[PDB]
Amino acid sequence: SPAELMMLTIGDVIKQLIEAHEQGKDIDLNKVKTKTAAKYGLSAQPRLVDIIAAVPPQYRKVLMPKLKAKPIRTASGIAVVAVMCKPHRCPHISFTGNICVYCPGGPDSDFEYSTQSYTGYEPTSMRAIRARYDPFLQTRHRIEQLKQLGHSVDKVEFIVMGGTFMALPEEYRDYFIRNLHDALSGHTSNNIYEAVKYSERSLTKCIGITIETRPDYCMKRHLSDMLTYGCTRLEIGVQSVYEDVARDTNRGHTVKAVCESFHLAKDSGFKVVAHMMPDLPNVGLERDIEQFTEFFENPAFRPDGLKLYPTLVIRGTGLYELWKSGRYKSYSPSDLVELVARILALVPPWTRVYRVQRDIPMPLVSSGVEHGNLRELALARMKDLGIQCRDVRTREVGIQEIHHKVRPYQVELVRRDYVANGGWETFLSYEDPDQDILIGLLRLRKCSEETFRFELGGGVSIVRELHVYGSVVPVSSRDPTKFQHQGFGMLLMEEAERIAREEHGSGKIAVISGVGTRNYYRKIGYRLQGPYMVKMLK
Amino acid sequence: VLETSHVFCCPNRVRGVLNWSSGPRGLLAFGTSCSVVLYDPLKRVVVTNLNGHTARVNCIQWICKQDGSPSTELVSGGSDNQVIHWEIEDNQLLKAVHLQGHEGPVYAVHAVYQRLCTLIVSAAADSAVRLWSKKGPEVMCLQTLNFGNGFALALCLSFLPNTDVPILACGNDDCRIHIFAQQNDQFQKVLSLCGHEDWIRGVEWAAFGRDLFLASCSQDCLIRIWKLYIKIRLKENTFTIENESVKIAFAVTLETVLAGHENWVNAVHWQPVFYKDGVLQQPVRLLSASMDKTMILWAPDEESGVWLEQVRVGFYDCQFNEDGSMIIAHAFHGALHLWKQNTVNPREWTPEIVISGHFDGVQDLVWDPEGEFIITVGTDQTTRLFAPWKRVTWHEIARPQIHGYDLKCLAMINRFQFVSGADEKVLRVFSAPRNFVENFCAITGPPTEDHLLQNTLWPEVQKLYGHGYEIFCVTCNSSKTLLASACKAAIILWNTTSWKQVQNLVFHSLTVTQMAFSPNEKFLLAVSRDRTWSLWKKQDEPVFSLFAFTNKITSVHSRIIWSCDWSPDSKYFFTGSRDKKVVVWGPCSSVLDVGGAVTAVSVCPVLHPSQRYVVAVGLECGKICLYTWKKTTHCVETSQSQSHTLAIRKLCWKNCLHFASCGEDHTVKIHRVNKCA
Ligand SMILES: CCNC(=O)CCNC(=O)[C@H](O)C(C)(C)COP(=O)(O)OP(=O)(O)OC[C@H]1O[C@@H](n2cnc3c(N)ncnc32)[C@H](O)[C@@H]1OP(=O)(O)O
Ligand SMILES: C[C@H]1O[C@@H](n2cnc3c(N)ncnc32)[C@H](O)[C@@H]1O
Ligand code: MET
Ligand code: SF4
Repeated sequence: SPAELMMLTIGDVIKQLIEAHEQGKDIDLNKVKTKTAAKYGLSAQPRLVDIIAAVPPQYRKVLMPKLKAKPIRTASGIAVVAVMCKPHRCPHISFTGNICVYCPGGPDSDFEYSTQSYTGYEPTSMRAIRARYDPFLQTRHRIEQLKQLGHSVDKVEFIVMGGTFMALPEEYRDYFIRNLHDALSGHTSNNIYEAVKYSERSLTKCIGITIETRPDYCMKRHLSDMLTYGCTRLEIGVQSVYEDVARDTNRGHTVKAVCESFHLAKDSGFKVVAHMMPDLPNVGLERDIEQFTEFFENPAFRPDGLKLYPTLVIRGTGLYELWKSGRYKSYSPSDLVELVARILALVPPWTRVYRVQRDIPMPLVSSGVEHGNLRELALARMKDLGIQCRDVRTREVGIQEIHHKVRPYQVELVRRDYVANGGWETFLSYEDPDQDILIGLLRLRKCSEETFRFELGGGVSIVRELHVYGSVVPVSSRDPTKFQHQGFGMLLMEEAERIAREEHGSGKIAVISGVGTRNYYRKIGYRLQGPYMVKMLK
Repeated sequence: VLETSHVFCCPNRVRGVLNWSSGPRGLLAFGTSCSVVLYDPLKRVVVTNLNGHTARVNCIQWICKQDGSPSTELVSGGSDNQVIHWEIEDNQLLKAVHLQGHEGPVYAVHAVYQRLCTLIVSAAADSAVRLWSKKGPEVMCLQTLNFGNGFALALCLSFLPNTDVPILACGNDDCRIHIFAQQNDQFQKVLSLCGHEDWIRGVEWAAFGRDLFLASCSQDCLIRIWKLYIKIRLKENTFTIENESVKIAFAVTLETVLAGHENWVNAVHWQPVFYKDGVLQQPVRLLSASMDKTMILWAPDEESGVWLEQVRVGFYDCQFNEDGSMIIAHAFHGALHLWKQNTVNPREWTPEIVISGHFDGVQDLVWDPEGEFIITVGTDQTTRLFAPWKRVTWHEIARPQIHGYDLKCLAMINRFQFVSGADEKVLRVFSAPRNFVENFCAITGPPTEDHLLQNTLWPEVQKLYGHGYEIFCVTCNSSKTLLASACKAAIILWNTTSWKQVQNLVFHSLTVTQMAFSPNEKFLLAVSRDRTWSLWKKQDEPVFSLFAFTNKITSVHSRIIWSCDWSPDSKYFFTGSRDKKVVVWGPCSSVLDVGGAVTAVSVCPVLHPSQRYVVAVGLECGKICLYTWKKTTHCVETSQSQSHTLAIRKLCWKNCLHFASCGEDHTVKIHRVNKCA
């Protein structure tokens, strides 16, 4: 059998490389791959997955630095895990049989198993289908699969899929959340609070969750509810900056409610990511440019997280027939490239882009662009125009090194501030300006005069979030060279505290945190109060 | 005059919910929703149940019998800060003691038969532990202790060698062990073990001669073994303890470090000692269990300083037999695996039959017309069929389908055909595949755990639509001609062969609750959630003009109806509702109140020549009382042993005594009564 022959080649490679390691000899993996394949009469190269699949642990301890696959999965600095909710119905349908004019198949839209705004062919979708949407099974399977690639899971985070979450029966969501927390804790519980207390002392060190929603479920009741879950960031879906479009799109709400939702959430202390929807009906190209410029020029919005999704006519929706009637037309691909290139030149430095384009399978869209890759095309176009972008994701150390191999040389501090939703926002960072490469960031502001949480009443400044990018470093490990444990955060904390004490003129500092991360602040003398970590300022 | 016949269930999911009595013919004990179950492996029959604790039972614990005889005492710790002792006798209970003081759920228990003032230690979820003296009826909490934070997870008691001095080792979540000695009548923190770095997932003593070895199934994916003894070489940790003015010195140090698993190690069990015809050997067989479906029975050798592993055949625990020939474990969920060693080869093992259940909760069931097999459906998104087995003991034989969404409706069609209702707007129709039919007819003229799910699938023949929302009820007529179904505000009726609409009724305002085909196929009763009922009369596909109905006032019940049933000759119908009201119908009887919320009601298929109609009523608190009302009365009710702990769901009867008890405790109990009674 050939299979045992490849196995023998694998063992040969293993012994050669461990021998090289013992004396510290350096060898090209591909070279020995080729030589072993030739000397054993192999017609095809060996897969690296199987190469990792046989190392003994007393060597996996140190061989991973030369064995990890697709390092970009940790090139940010934090592991990411996605989970799927049970399919259900959106609330608005209470009026008529309208989900959204552009939304894909929902619970009952000619799909055996699917979800609202999801065809059902995403790898996450098949994972959920096999898992029968069970949280625990799918999360264990996914984390195991990720660890197969020899990646540290010291710090992890959770993102939840699904159409709508706030609009679900409470007992179900509590069951779901406690199952998630028990997945990392390994301790069977009975309520949310028990799972919280147990996960406090776990070692997986969860650092937060983010959920999608819509402005209807944005009153302070739901915010307090989410405070009990440790959620950090939120998704809304804006789709426009013009009220008329909403009723044109049958969205079923007002942009105003979105604006007050933004203001209230920012006052509370969460983070928010918006969704932008270019090339819409009754929208000219100049309309798109103007509205996108407005999206940052207005102090009303000035959001933090940005996501973009170009229009995609798909069978089943009303827009399918509208285009089919030859009345809704898209742009040429060059037009889209120019649009994106212009947009990227406009992003303020603090904002971070997370994704571009949808992940829908190709042979389904009546106007789907050929290119699965668009950011690269935009990059080519903006090289052609000789104008650069300043997105966070494009100036962190991880991506910049993995795509250009540039080493920071002189890192310094930088401070900026602006106004948004009435807030006195403030942004701090360490970064190297000459290469414009960034390492660490912090977002801190003064709380608004009107608030929902009385714990913030008077002399209180909230620090929304703090983060240093890079790659995962185990909490016990100190220096694999790199930049994740040099004490950088300490300086930012002390300086932010000093600013709040003097410039803010407050009297007590509060902060949101992940369930595990609380212990970190304990090292600085921060004590708990409700769901908020806090320190007295006098 | 009611006697239990068969019970089907599964243990809970949390760790440490199974145990064996250490005496010969060791009985098997495991927890459930709120009760406890005693079961034997000899004839593979549940011994009995204990309907005690009122929460998710967390951890059970047998009692040590130093003489080497079957145990008769038990310790249970449940989910609401309640720990119960149990005095077993002749397969029954004498009395139970309900210790109080804990706040959070209790998950660590250990009791020692002192050498009676038995000793109890129990750590609850409130970062605290308590110590209790039990001398006969006298019970008290000897001591209470707590930590700064975190929790303890590992608890096991011990005596100092060659004396009665008691000593405890506790494993908290702080990656180290703590020890306590009861000198001066009080347990004193003596030492700590700074071993591996993870949560402690279990500790086990083993008295080997003069010395005492220790096992630690750690979460750190490692195993470390120390040993206590009496007082170039390393630095061992020793101390002196007071004992009748004698400072006896004891020394402990590491013995070995074993590592053969990948995921977390959950449970370890020493080989229990037993008699070689009065010969008390001290074996060193050890058992291990981990997450990654791996059994390793470690063992040393004549010179094996590092213990030698053995057959790795193979989910939080694996229990071990007295002699060691048997061995058992539970799956991650639902079923469980049972292996036995074979004499021919020391490396030989064979799986063995074990009972199971829906392990979450059952919502519907059915009686086959022939009377040899019953089909049930639960919230586990499964379906199961049960039939008696010969050699008589009933056993689950098939799992016809597994469904993505939950299933909550069921109806019968023909000899192998049925229809189920789920969380969708669809109706599915199943018929038995041939292979299953021949395999069944062979048995009637022993499926294993894993072969079942591989080869118990069924085909689908139909797919029905029409309801604007998820289905909520389903039923079929006796003559097998039409069926009734309703979602959460219309009625849709389907022909059998055509599978198409026959007539649609939109009469009620709120959600439908239950249907009832008239036994003589002359009417169709409908009870809904709007405190009203409807009756529709078939004409000479005859239409179903409303023969009679009720308004908001003519209705007798003041709250939501739940159940309805006809008369054997369709003379009268009977309704039960949450307002604990019982009525007979026009109405011809007084309110037959019972003081408990009505969840289910059913009638005898045949009537006595005395015309004394009898009725079975399933209440909301697990109690099952029965009454009788001839045209113008309590007869017998269920025992404490024969009572559920949750609301009843359906009470169907045998037809050609016996009936069905489909509780919410994910248990299927069958009860027989005297034919004459
Ligand atoms: C709030 C939820 N979001 C996140 O947590 C984002 C991910 N967080 C991180 O990657 C890191 O915590 C940071 C972004 C703060 C970078 O770490 P930073 O360089 O600032 O830490 P410092 O160098 O200033 O201090 C080092 C100490 O932090 C400790 N530490 C690292 N991670 C954690 C953690 N989750 N919880 C508690 N302590 C931690 C280290 O053990 C180290 O202690 P040591 O004295 O034994 O070395
Ligand atoms: C997730 C974000 O993408 C939008 N969205 C969801 N599905 C589609 C689609 N087929 N086409 C365009 N936008 C879509 C949502 O309305 C939300 O704004
Ligand atoms: C997945 S669509 C975006 C989130 C949410 N369904 C909304 O429209 O508000
Ligand atoms: S609210 Fe969002 S998920 Fe729901 S139908 Fe509209 S676009 Fe789709």
